[PDB]
Amino acid sequence: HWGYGKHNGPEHWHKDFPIAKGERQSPVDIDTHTAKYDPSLKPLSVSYDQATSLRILNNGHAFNVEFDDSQDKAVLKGGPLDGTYRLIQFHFHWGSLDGQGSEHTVDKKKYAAELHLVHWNTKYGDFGKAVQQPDGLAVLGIFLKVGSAKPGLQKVVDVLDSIKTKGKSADFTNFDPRGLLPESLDYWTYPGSLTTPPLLECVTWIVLKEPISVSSEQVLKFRKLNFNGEGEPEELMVDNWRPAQPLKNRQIKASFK
Ligand SMILES: NS(=O)(=O)c1ccc(O)c(NC(=O)NCc2ccncc2)c1
Ligand SMILES: [Zn+2]
Repeated sequence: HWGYGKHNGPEHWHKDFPIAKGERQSPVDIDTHTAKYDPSLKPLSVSYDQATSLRILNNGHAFNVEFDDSQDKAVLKGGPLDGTYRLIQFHFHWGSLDGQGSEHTVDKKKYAAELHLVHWNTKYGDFGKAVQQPDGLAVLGIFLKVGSAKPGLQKVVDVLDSIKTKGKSADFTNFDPRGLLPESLDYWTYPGSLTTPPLLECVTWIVLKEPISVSSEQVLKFRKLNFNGEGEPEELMVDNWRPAQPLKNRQIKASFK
């Protein structure tokens, strides 16, 4: 099975998931000079006040903080989106070094990590149906650079010792995802895909211009996770990012000029 190693990493995924070579694959490089400012883009509406986190899970590729998505508690609307998308989970991708780790790049620049807040279009009833649809998901992507700590991330960092290995989960209630958001909600947007298998072309990507800063110690704790299950040989969970894919005939739009 697929992963991020030398024999099963991103360049291998197309053998099991042929859509890996598709027409709207993610991530991509965001060339900020070819991005098109679109005055008709609405501001993003992020309504996380009622969010209910439930638990945190090491799935062998990243860790997911999962939310109750059985009601409109934490929703994303506006921006390029029609209708309401519900937060189901967030996770991150990160590097072995501070100089790499993000999936999207900005003018070929790589950030230390990238946060994905995953939301599904409520008109499809649940996440499983939504991923089968071209407008099924909206993923809000936020870059992390290494600098000052992000206090709102610390509760995530502190529980990672409880989920070191693949398949481990821990109760993780009352986490407020608003503490992971940068000041500005200026964004780029383009149609794309999940960045891990099954690589389905179901995502409206919304990538924030402004990164959040996290401390070196915070991202180091990410790197102490393991891809392997307990009692298997230890392989650090680092470099769990897919590289940029061809833009093909897509234009990236910007909400700001
Ligand atoms: N990166 S993303 O484009 O925001 C994204 C958003 C929502 C997703 O459902 C996926 N993809 C998966 O969930 N794949 C199954 C899986 C992945 C990792 N480990 C175990 C199982 C990727
Ligand atoms: Zn992701």
